[PDB]
Amino acid sequence: LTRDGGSTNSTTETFRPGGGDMRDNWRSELYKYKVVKIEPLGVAPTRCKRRV
Amino acid sequence: AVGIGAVFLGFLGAAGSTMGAASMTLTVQARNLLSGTVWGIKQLQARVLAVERYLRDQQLLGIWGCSGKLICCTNVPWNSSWSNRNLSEIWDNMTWLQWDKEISNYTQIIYGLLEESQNQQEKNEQDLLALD
Repeated sequence: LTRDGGSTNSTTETFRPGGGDMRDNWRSELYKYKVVKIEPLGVAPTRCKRRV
Repeated sequence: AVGIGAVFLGFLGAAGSTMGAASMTLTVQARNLLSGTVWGIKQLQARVLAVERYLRDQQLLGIWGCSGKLICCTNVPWNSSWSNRNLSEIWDNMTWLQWDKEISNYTQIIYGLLEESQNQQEKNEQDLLALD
């Protein structure tokens, strides 16, 4: 849908169908996935020490 | 000194013989493993398949006790319910090809045992150097 850009003090808000891009049909189905990248090798302090 | 002694064979050369004699040479079987217009895609996927396999094997060896020892020992005792063989016969009687069909059932468990053993040993020595 698409709202009409109604200025000048009117209480009704009409709506109209509008096709436009083809991208929105896929955006109706990929609204639930983001892609993330793994990162290993953290580093943290603790109480141990390497012997010679 | 040596008139005629067994020099060395190619890779998989010893593989008919017994395991005791075959364990003398491993480096030959290890070295011949890395390296020695649509067709370029087939060659490139062949090469990356090769290095993918070798890297999987290196990682799987790394997560146990021995990274690059090429011969290891560890702290998991052999349960005789798997093999039911004497010690005296295996090193002087059978080949690895003969061996693999005998130990084929009990796999994929021993690997997890090695994983847990190395993990517990690492956390215990971690606690040891923690109080050190």
